[PDB]
Amino acid sequence: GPAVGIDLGTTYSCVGVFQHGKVEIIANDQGNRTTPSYVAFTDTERLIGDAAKNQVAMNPTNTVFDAERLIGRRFDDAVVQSDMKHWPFMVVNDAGRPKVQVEYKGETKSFYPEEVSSMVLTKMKEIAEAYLGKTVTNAVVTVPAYFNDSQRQATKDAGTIAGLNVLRIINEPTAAAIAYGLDKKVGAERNVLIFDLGGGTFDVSILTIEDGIFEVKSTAGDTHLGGEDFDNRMVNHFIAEFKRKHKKDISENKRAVRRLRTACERAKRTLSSSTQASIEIDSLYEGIDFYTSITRARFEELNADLFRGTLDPVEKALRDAKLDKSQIHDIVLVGGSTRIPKIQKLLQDFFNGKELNKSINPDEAVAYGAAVQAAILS
Ligand SMILES: Nc1ncnc2c1ncn2[C@@H]1O[C@H](COP(=O)(O)OP(=O)(O)OP(=O)(O)O)[C@@H](O)[C@H]1O
Ligand SMILES: [Cl-]
Ligand SMILES: [Cl-]
Ligand SMILES: [K+]
Ligand SMILES: [K+]
Ligand SMILES: [K+]
Ligand SMILES: [Mg+2]
Repeated sequence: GPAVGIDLGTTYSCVGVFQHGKVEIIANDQGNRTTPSYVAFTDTERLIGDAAKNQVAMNPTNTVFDAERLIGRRFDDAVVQSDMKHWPFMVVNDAGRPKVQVEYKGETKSFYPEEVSSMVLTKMKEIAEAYLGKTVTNAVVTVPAYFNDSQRQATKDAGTIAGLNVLRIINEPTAAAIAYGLDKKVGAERNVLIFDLGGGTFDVSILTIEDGIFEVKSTAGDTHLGGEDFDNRMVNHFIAEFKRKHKKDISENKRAVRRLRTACERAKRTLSSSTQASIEIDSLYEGIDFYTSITRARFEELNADLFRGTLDPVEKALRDAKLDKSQIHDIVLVGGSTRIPKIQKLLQDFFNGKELNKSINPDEAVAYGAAVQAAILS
């Protein structure tokens, strides 16, 4: 093609291409190495990625996200029914299949999850093509290891709809392991633990690898734990702060909250590299600006319980895999949230000082491995 590797995440998607013995994680039009898995519909246009997320605060009802939580599932599924209660967009039942319903150009329209995901994939495909200056057709698309046949089929379909020839659908943890060359033959079997804390989900997977063959020994985690929850803790903290300083509660102003959240998410990223971050919002509420700051220590305390809780699934995964900590040959960090220093400390401490594989940007590791595999299969 060359063939590309695409990591379709619940919050962000990433595309990479292997060329000249090296993987290139491709930046988008805005120079971002990952793209929001968002799609929006307006009176005049369909927006995807950065353009869609950049307007979610003003168009919550027609801005779709979390299609990954619906893909391949039935409308009557317990989790689907539960998730619906939290989404600002409508999810309808079409013969037992869930579809997101939105307004586009003044008319009501509905899309299957795979159609929404195909839109995101199309964006990733175009991002790769702009970089390569060539048409991209072949691709390896990844999915959470626990995905069933239906979810895998629907994901492949999303690719096909986008004009991609899906060479293979592979597990995210396996892609991560491949990124670090853990698939190479070294004689005996090796146990690898993948600690994946993304934007909306937490996945711990223990893989056993031998002769280039992967076996998913166990999986654990929380489908509703991720970076967004950390942003939430910060949002609540600042709503309280604004209330103290201005005797005004911004909680019911959906837009103000979303704008504060965006500022929090950015502040959070800064706290992974610096011990303090500044938040400066204009016209947050009733023309009142919100200029303040937060320390790394403060950020850690606001999320202490959530951070510490990530170790429970690690213990469970080990137990289910019938392995002691000492039997894990490698620990691979995946997901943007694993860039948080406190998370790395907790995991490393749990593993008695064992070093973590974190040289590859965690939020790019899956796409990196998928790109390598795509090359191999091409
Ligand atoms: N430097 C950073 N420090 C802390 N968090 C970060 C950093 N960079 C990105 N993140 C967070 O990582 C999350 C995105 O991670 P990633 O791109 O792995 O998500 P994803 O694959 O869509 O998630 P999931 O697999 O849970 O669906 C967001 O919550 C983002 O705020
Ligand atoms: Cl773009
Ligand atoms: Cl600690
Ligand atoms: K992703
Ligand atoms: K994840
Ligand atoms: K997941
Ligand atoms: Mg992910």
